Amino acid sequence: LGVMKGDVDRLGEFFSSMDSPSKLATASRFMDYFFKGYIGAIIEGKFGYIIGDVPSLRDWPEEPDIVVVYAGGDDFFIVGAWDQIFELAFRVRRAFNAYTGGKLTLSVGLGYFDERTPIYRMADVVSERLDTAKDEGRNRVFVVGRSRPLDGKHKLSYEWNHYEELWRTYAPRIYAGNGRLKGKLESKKGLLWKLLEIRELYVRDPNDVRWAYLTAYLLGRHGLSDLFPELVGIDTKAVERKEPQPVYWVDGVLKIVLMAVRR
Amino acid sequence: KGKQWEAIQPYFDNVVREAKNFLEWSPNKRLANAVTVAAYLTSQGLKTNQVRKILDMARTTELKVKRGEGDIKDDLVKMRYLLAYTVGKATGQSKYSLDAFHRILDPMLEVLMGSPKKENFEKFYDFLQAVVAYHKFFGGG
Amino acid sequence: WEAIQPYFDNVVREAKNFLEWSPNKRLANAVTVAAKTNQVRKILDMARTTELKIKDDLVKMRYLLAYTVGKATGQSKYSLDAFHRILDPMLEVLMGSPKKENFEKFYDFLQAVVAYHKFFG
Amino acid sequence: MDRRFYGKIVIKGKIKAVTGLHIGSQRDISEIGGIANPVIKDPHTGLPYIPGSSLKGRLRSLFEILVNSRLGEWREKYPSLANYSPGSCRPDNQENCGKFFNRKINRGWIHVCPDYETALACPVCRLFGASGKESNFPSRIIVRDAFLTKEWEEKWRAGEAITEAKIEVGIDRVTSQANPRTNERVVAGAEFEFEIIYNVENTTHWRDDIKNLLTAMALLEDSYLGGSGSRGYGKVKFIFDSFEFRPLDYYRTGKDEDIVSIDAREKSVSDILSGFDSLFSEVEGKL
Amino acid sequence: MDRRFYGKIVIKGKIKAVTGLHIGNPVIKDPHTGLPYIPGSSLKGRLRSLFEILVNSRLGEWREKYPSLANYSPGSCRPDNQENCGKFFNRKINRGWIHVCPDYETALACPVCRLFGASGKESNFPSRIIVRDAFLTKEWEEKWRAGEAITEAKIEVGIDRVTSQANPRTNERVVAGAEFEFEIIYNVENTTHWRDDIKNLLTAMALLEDSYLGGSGSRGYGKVKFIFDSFEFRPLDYYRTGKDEDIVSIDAREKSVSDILSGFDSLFSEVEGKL
RNA sequence: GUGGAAAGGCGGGCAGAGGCGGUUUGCGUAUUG
RNA sequence: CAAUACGCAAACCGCCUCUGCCCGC
Ligand SMILES: [Zn+2]
Ligand SMILES: [Zn+2]
Repeated sequence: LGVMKGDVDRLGEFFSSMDSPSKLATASRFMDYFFKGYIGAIIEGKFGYIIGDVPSLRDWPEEPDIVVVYAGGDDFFIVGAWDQIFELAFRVRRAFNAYTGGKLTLSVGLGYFDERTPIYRMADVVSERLDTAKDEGRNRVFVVGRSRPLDGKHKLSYEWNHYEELWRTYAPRIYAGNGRLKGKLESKKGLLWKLLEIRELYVRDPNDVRWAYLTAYLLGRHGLSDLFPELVGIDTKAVERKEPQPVYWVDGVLKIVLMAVRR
Repeated sequence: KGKQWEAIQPYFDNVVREAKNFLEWSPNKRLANAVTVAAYLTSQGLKTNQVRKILDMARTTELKVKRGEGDIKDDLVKMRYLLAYTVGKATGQSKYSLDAFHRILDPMLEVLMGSPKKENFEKFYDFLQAVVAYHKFFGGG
Repeated sequence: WEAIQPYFDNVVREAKNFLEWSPNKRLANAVTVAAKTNQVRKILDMARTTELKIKDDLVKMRYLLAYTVGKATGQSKYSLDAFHRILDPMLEVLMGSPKKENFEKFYDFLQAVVAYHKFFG
Repeated sequence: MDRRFYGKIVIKGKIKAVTGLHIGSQRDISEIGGIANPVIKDPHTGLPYIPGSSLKGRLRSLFEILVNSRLGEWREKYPSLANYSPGSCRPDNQENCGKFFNRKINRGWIHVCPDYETALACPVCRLFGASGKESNFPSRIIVRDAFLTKEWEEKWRAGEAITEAKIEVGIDRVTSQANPRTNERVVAGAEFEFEIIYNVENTTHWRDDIKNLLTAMALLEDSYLGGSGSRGYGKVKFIFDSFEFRPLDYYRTGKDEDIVSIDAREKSVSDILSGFDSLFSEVEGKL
Repeated sequence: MDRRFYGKIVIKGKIKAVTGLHIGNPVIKDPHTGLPYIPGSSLKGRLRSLFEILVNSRLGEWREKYPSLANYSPGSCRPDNQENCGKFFNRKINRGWIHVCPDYETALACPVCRLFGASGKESNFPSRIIVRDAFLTKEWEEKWRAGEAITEAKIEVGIDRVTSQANPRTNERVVAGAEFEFEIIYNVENTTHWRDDIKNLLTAMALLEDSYLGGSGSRGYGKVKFIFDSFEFRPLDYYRTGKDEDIVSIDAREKSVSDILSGFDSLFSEVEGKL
């Protein structure tokens, strides 16, 4: 069950910009009609000119299985089929970024919970995955429960633009669509778990470079030397920026491809 | 191709012997050089089946570093002369390929007899597997 | 350069008993020892036979070792008697010795000599 | 409905790998240089071992087939074999067909009775175990992982090898094209200590349930135990150390009153030989 | 579909080499005991390769009795890169062509692949014989202990013609006369056709006594001589009672060609009553 | 004078099926010191 | 009068292609 709960950030600072009752009644109504009216037309499957292409496991159905629980005007809480809520969050954010003229942003905190789960825990964990994606940069999406080092240099939830290029690189080369994998990568779903084991060596020791050759060898034995060129080599640009290595970002982009297959 | 095998090897050999001890640098250097080690061994054949006796000799006492013994004398004896026995049994066109692989490990083995046993041989064994792993990635096995 | 080899002849005369060194001296002897393959394999492979196996064979292992230098004559005794002069002073000890132990350090010395023989040529 | 407890017949012994033994599991876990077909080895010692699933599975799959052949006449001996016919459910995708092999695991068909009442009478699943929706008969045997005997630990200490690398090749019939490979297998003659515990739940039917275990073992000595197997790589042989009864009065008190059967120098076929009434005769006195 | 089990015909015996044998320059040996030995794959993969070649010539005589021989013409897929076509050798392993029928019901009907087993894509039919390794016999275990050499060496030479340039090497062969002990167990699964597979396995053995066993073979490195000891049957009732209810077939002084020939139908007569 | 009391994350599953260490190459020839 | 001049192997072939978590709360 794919729960998402996201809200507009810095909105209380935005309504203090208005300086008359003519101006505040407008800005609190155009902001009102996005999460009231125009979020219905997104889920109905419209506006491809405005949105473009989202990180999407399969193209949008005619009658999607989405249940809008609540959507207030600053806030929303939407449940649904857990790989369409994944598609919807990048489809809500993209349409919100053109409804506003590129000025206000969302912070969507995605969770994934089983059907046998009480709702008072689903709202509890997702709202904490929200405040994880709120206190860091206020323009960033949480996607999957992900393990991190205890340094503080490594922040969890993905920036919106930073994630949607990780889908453009990693996904159309290891995933084809509709819950199946690319050519000759089937009977190698054990590989992508092993590739997420080498990410778990980066977490016990970030300083080790044991992940650099294990990345190159496992692609060698399986004959898949062409996939993942960003992961086989270290980035000297990423060391001096004190940003995570490209094996840190690969966890969330692999799991969505992996969970969309039966795994 | 082979023109990279002439230039990059002669760029790396003076850097090879000048760091003869296996405890040269635990930082990003020994992994950055190790790709260049397999970069001029790429254009050579470098078959692994003759090395399987040496690597299993490195394997069977890698557990014995790990609370097995505190003596790597009897193992590292067996690694020195068999690696000389590698050209000492196999000659030919694979000999010119295996002479360049001889000159990196033989400075590091002589450290390991008088070295620490928990340390400085792990720093060798990590440089052992860095040579093999990229060699599978450039197209050799 | 024969005197530096004769300086190594004292090192061959140094290891009178078996336990010469557990360290680099067995190699460092053998580097200077190896500084014809087909004449020795009735001791080389004969060492491989007796390792898995005893006492009555070791006399034959000493009888064949003198049978090599007693066959080849002329210019073919020089390095023959030299290579004769290394092995038997480590085999006169090993008659009354442990068999599975105490021989390994010569069994690893015997193999190390031919190893650098093919590298130097 | 009515699960009881009377003791645990413990079968202690030593598995002797007469031919090279091969099991095989995962490789390349934070590791580069291997032979790429390694027998499963536990990480704390780095020695090979026979697992329990590789022995309980092969004792099971050699006892589906014996039942599958004599399905016709054992409906009187054992009820709930009248739900079955000899054959597979493979030609028509049904989890309950008329035939015997009824449950789809992933893409293969393994006999598991669907209920507690159906599996209580079935000769296979009353011993090795069963499953279902909501009914779920659990097993009786605990086949434990077998490790090397006190002797073969020391041959790893003394310096003797335990795994060998056999090179096999494939050949074209026309151009004689050699297609080689390597296998890591256990050295032939190594010896693992197994232990098979039989949880005696009903005193009505243990004689006809120990005999079924010694039937699946006596087939395993003629068949192979895992690995390539048809080309020699199995050939395993049970060497029984001691049968022990471990009664109910043992567990409360602690007295060494457990009934020990005599199985010193006997084959697995010699226990089931005429004398099974004499080897386990004093177990009848305790019931 | 419908794997069954009636018993396991056990073919004990002793492989004899009248002429010296080679496997593979050392002959491979048992590590724990030091002795050389004839493996399993060199005796099951040798009988298959002297039976896929025998079936290749005769696709007109066996096709009336065996189905799924009509699906192949006698040939080879070595020039034409096609997996399953008219030519008889269909599987490219990596570079070699071995006849494996790609289905259960093709291999159920195939005369080779019902006996020497067959892989497949989602079919994977398994074998009916299991061929075990052959170590030394207990009277020849003791010649290793007595120092009578169980092996030997052999120096050949390779003559370049023009300069008469001798290029010698040292082969290492098992000495002629050394005797092993083999083991083939036939897993009787289908009572309709086992008259075939016992007269069909001995077919592959009889061509082997004319051919070589491992090694070079065209120079002297073969000469198997199967000395049989006793067939037994091991019925399903043998594994429940544990009796000596296994029907002994007398072949103490008989040959592979002396069982497959007249004399067959009286030996296996009590097994037919046991089916 | 305790948001407490009682509650096994587990019942069923052989890393298995197929695969020849292989093919050719004559312990020899050439002349003298 | 009897031998010594020299050769201890070269090659290619190195894994393959099928399967990869269900059931029940
Ligand atoms: Zn059942
Ligand atoms: Zn076939």
